Amino acid sequence: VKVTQSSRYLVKRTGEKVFLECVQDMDHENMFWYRQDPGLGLRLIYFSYDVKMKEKGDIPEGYSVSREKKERFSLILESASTNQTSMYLCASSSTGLPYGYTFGSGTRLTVVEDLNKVFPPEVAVFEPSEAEISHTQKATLVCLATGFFPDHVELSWWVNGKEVHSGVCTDPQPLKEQPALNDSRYSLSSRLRVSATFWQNPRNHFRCQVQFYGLSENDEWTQDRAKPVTQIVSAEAWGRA
Amino acid sequence: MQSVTQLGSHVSVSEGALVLLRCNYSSSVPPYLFWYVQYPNQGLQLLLKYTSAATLVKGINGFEAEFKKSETSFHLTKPSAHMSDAAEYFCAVSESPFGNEKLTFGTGTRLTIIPNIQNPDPAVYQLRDSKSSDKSVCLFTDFDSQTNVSQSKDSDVYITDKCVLDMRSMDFKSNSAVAWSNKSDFACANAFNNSIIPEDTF
Repeated sequence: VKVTQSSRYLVKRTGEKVFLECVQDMDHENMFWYRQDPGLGLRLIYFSYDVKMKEKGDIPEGYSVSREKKERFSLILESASTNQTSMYLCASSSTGLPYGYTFGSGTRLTVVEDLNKVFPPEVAVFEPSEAEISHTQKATLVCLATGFFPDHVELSWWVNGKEVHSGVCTDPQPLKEQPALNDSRYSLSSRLRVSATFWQNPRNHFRCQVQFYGLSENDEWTQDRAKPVTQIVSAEAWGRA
Repeated sequence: MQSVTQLGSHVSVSEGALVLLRCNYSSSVPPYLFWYVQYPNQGLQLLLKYTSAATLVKGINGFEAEFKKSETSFHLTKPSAHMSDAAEYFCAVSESPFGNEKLTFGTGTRLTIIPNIQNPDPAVYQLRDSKSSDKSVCLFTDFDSQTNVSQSKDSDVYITDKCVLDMRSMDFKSNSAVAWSNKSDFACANAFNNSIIPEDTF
């Protein structure tokens, strides 16, 4: 009972044409494409009540749509533009059944104006202050992830193999490294906190992980820096006496 | 069904307080109404639906909304805010009963809960690691919800918003904000100075 959308993040270029897949394994009759934008909520672009059939939503302009198969429902942007940058959300419903819409996870698109200036993040970890242990019996690590564009990171903390829920806080939204630059690089902070003892142990491994979601294999460049693909950049850490 | 408004797109309530999110609709025909929640790293989910079976609808994660035809409103409430409840919330309306024909959504409402910081002692610490990058960062932690962290005066110093961590087993929650530069002439006596509390360890 599930609805995937082929890509979860995408970087595309002002002008470049863009395909977004959407696919369901429920033999469902109606599928929809919305975009979600901050302030505007969900806005329906296009829909389909059966195979081959398209119909326009409230905002179909410079969007086009395909339904060759019952499983599928592709969105097409023709010339991609900067305000077609957004979060694209696929949904499917059955006509018989009483069970309503089933959403996908999303695909986040970023359109960028005459150039790819996409760099992974560098990721420094930092270790807790002497004073904090003593004063508060607690111990806060800080992870900064820095120097990335566009805003496509997913920052996780890891302790001794398994990931960690608790004592964590990542910035809801990042901040611009230079509020001058139009397409300015970005940066994000997170904190993991723990008890003094837990930190005072070199049997405790502390890794801060960030996943960039950047360029793909069939993307075109070769300038003098690495291919900024969808890698994981970690920093790691080790407790102290 | 053709419409929905969600008056008040941001809302901030202290944990324990009433949550109340608004939703009115305009409808040429008998409307079926819906409520979606979107927790941070997640797709939409259904809190509750109105299919004309009864007027006061009970939902999930503690929520409730009364359909009033009188005034064309399906407002959403929970009488006691949990921290868990911080999300964008979405009203929607359809023409057919289970959600089968298209849905028109509202612009949405981002609910913010403010933690009850029981024993605050504000402090500003300094952390270092020179392994990834020679850099220094200053942690303004353990301060309390009244206080807010104002943005930098200096261009080349980086200060982020506040943020609440919560350590399950120790019933403990704490605010925290992060500040940094590469600049040699920056220290954590410089860093957070703007409307910071007047009694913090150094």
